[PDB]
Amino acid sequence: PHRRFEYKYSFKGPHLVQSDGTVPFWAHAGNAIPSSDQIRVAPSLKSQRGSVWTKTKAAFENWEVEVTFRVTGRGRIGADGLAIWYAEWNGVGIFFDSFNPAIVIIGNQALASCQRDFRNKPYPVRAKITYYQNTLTVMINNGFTPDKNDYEFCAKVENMIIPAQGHFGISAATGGLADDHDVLSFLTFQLT
Amino acid sequence: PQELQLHYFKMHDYDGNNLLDGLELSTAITLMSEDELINIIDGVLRDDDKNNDGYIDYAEFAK
Ligand SMILES: [Ca+2]
Ligand SMILES: [Ca+2]
Repeated sequence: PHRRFEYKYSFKGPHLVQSDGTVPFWAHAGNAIPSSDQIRVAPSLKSQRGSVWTKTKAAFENWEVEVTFRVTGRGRIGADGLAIWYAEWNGVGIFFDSFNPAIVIIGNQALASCQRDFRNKPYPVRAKITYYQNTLTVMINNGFTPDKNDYEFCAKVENMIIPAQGHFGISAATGGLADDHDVLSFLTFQLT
Repeated sequence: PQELQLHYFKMHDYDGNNLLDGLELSTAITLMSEDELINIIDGVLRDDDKNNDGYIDYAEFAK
């Protein structure tokens, strides 16, 4: 299909944050910390929660998001992970569950998943999440190459019905164990 | 003059892909309210994004 880049549902560096500390077109809450080249959605502190989400709802029949992120921590084991979502919760989340690691599609029940280590990788991890003709597909570049087009399949759910309008967002959290959860970019495309 | 035009096209092409998107335009435009920013960006895209891909290419910029 035709892809149209949708700026109002997207963020990226190298001038990600405005002078007043805000990300254009997105709200942030909790412990999320914007910076010029990434948003630290939850830092490596105990018991953190942070989120960033689009101020506008999108009403795209079909769409694709490309999210580039790092999850970094001192442990061979970390927590808790991050979630990429589309929600009116009512919608769908793609949960990167560190504490495994696995990547899980959850609708609102866990519908499908893959085992994939997305922590402490030499390059940013990239997730391409596509909603096209009621199929939700998750492709992952697991951070071992800098080729933006080098994805491996993770999981897919056919016959998925999600809200006709919704916000895009990212959430992250930590517990007793704590990684830095950084999102470098979130790029949204409408598909026709 | 053509050099100037290309210089100014590339000025805010921060990712280097030879396409200007609305986030790059947001940096070019900029404290202004978000709705004013949206109005300006949406204006540029309406004026100039002839193939409706969400990008201004050099042909679309130069017009
Ligand atoms: Ca560009
Ligand atoms: Ca165009």
